Amino acid sequence: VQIVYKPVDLSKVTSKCGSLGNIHHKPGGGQVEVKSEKLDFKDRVQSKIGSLDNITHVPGGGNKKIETHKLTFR
Amino acid sequence: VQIVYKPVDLSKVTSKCGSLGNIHHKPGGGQVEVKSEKLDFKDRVQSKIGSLDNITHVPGGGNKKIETHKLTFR
Amino acid sequence: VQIVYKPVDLSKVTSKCGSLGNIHHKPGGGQVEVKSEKLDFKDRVQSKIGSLDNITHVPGGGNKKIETHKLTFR
Amino acid sequence: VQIVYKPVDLSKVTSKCGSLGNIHHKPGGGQVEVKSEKLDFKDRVQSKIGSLDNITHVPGGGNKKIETHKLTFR
Amino acid sequence: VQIVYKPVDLSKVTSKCGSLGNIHHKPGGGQVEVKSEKLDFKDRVQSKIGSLDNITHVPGGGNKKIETHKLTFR
Amino acid sequence: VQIVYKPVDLSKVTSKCGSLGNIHHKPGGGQVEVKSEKLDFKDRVQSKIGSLDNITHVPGGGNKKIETHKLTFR
Repeated sequence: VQIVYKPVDLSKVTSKCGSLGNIHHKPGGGQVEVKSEKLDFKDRVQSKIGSLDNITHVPGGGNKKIETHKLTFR
Repeated sequence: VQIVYKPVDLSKVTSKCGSLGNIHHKPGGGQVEVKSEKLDFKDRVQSKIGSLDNITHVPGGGNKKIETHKLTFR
Repeated sequence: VQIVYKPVDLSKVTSKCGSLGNIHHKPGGGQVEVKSEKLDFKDRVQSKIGSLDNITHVPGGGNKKIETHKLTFR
Repeated sequence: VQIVYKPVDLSKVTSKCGSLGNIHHKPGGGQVEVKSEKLDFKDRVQSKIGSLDNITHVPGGGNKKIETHKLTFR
Repeated sequence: VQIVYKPVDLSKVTSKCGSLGNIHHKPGGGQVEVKSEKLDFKDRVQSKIGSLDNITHVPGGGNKKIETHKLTFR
Repeated sequence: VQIVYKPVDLSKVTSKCGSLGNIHHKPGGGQVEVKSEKLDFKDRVQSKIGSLDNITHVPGGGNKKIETHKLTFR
């Protein structure tokens, strides 16, 4: 056997922007209620129960570049 | 067997920005209620129960670059 | 067997920004209530119960670069 | 001239009630905005401008009895 | 001239009640904004501007009895 | 001239109540903003500007009895 692997990138991921400027995030309130009895959870679990949650995310550049490799072999 | 692996990057991830400027994040309140009896959790668990949570995330550049490799072999 | 591994990066992750400027994060209050009886937790567990929590995260550059390798072998 | 006035009451205003019991008043939030320039007001004025207001009025007896007289004369 | 005035009351205003009991007043939040320039007010004025206000009024008897007289004469 | 005035009351205003009991007044928060330039006020003025205000009024008997007279004469 012979194996070779060479994922070249000259990749570019880019933004020009003049001004992010006037951004008003202004949420009025709210009401949440959850009931239960028993809660089991097991192995890989991401839960939220009964959340009231506001965000304001203003990156001046948000150029995510996700990349993955797997040369699995038996 | 012979194996070779050479993921080259000349990758670039970039932002120009002039001003982040006026950003007003101004949340009014709220109300949360959770009930339960029993809560089991096991192995890998991320939980939130009964949260009220505000964020304001203003990076002047947010150019995440996630990268992963796995040359698993048997 | 022969194995070789050479993930080269000349990678770059970058931001120019002129001013982060006027940022007002101004949350009004709130109300949370959680009830339970029994809480078991085991192995790897991240929990929050009954949180009310505000953040303001203004990095002048936030260019995370996450990278991972695993040449597992048997 | 002769004038006489004798509004007799043996009036009765009444309530029996066994229990006022389970009353849940649970309003989620809201958002109000008012604009103006000039506001004049004069003589007898009752105003509200830009209100967000909740009530819960549970009298165990609410037997108002309004009564008025006026023997005006010239 | 002769004038006479004799508003008799044997009036009664009444309530029996066994229990006022479980009363939950639980308002989630909210958001108000008012703008103006000039505000004049004159003579008898009751104003509210930009209120966010909750009440819970549980009298165990609320038997108001309003009464008024005016024998005005010239 | 002769004038006479004799508003008799044997009036009664009353409440029996067994128990005022479980009363939970539990307001989550909120947000108010008022702007102006000039504020004139004159003669009899009751104002509130920019209030956020909660009450819980639990009288065990609230039997107001308002009464007024005016034998004005010229």
